[PDB]
Amino acid sequence: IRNAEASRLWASRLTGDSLRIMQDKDQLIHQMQEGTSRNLGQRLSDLGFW
Amino acid sequence: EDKSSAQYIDENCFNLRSTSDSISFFHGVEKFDGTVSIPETWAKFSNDNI
Amino acid sequence: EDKSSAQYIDENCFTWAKFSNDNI
Amino acid sequence: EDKSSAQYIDENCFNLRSTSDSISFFHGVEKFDGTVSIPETWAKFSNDNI
Amino acid sequence: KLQTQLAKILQEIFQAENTIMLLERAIVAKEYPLKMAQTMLACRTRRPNVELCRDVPQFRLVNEVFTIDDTLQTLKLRLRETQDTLQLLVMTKSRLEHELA
Amino acid sequence: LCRDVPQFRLVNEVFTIDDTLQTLKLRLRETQDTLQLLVMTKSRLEHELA
Amino acid sequence: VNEVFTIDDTLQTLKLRLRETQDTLQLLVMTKSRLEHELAIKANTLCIDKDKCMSMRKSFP
Amino acid sequence: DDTLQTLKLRLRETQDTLQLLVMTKSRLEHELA
Repeated sequence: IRNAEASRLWASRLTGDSLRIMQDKDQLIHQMQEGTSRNLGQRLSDLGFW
Repeated sequence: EDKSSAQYIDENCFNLRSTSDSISFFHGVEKFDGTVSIPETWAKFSNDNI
Repeated sequence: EDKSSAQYIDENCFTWAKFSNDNI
Repeated sequence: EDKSSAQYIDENCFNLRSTSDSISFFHGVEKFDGTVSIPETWAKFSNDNI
Repeated sequence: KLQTQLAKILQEIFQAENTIMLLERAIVAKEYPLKMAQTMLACRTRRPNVELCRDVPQFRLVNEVFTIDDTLQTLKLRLRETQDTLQLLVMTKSRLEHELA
Repeated sequence: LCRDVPQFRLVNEVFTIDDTLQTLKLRLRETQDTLQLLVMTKSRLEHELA
Repeated sequence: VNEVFTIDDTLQTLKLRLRETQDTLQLLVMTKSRLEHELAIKANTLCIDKDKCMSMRKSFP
Repeated sequence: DDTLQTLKLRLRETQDTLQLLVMTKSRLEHELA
């Protein structure tokens, strides 16, 4: 009984960990993507000025 | 003329919508010393011309 | 049908490959 | 009845065709050294009984 | 009691399979975004002359490459742990069912 | 204890299969840089075309 | 024969309970891992609470 | 190449034949005694 229950808790907590990591770090990826796009836009504007 | 070439290059790169043509796994591109200057120097060359 | 219509348009007037690869 | 159990849980593997639900990861079991005896040994035990 | 435990083991093993398929589709999802920085860098490195510029988009693209590689390696790490958990659960299943018999 | 030809035969064939898969994935893990080299070549040739 | 097998079956049952014991030991490894995992949070909370409590009791004339 | 796998198969076969031979020796000695 104790074998079974310990294994179940182990697996469940590990799954929760994995889901949280993947979700949040995907959000980070797209955020910095947006930053890159904005910076490229301002650079283009300056070039047109010149 | 050189800076117009530059603007067109930057345009078809930032304004390029992905998933379409440039989906090759480029690698080894994490190193490039092609840039010889710092934008302030470029600006002062332009001012010198003026 | 898309490809055949494009070919006919080209004949009369005178990446998609990646999408076809995914279809395959 | 020993060999009755033998034949039963043997036939439910050869006749059991590969595609099933028990397909799930294990570890390498090359170290398994359970067995102790020989064919001639089963033969001779049977001869002893008869 | 033991039969009840067997049933819930079955539930948990296919739950672990669901976790593995989540991880693999995460791999597939993260495969594509690696294209962003590498392709932009590859096409940008080519300029005729001196106007080559060291600037914030370039720094951010380097950060893109670094972060995305970190993403892939962490995710394949999670892959190893999920397979280990599944095989442990399966051996537990096997033992429990044999003493059931 | 099923000690006959199957146990050893299966024990061997599973090894054979995994050793097999080793070189089979070796081929593909080389096919990647096989792709990369032609990637560099095509990038070059289009640039000299320009 | 009968005694020969009576030796063998006892030996394999002892091997089985040995595998049992190793399983229990790795269970204990997992449990102590959990305990030491949570001990860090325990220590952090305790030290932070102690530091701030000392500060606020000593200070604010 | 394939000689590798054939040699390993001969290795395992020789092993198995050796356990067969040694235990048959022990058994035949049992009935001998």
